[PDB]
Amino acid sequence: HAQGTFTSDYSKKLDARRAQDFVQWLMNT
Ligand SMILES: *C(=O)CC[C@H](NC(=O)CC[C@H](NC(=O)CCCCCCCCCCCCCCC)C(=O)O)C(=O)O
Repeated sequence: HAQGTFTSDYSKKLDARRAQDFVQWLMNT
């Protein structure tokens, strides 16, 4: 895999889009 959770920027586009709370994405769900 390549979650790209990181390079999701140089690959998809922007990363800080979720600001950073993304960490909660797979935690508070
Ligand atoms: C902008 O939104 C880009 C287009 C679109 N974006 C999204 O889907 C939003 C996030 C984006 N895509 C992902 O969700 C893909 C991430 C991989 C799936 C998650 C697996 C679990 C992650 C576990 C993290 C463990 C930490 C390891 C250390 C790095 C993105 O990835 O940013 C898009 O096309 O996806």
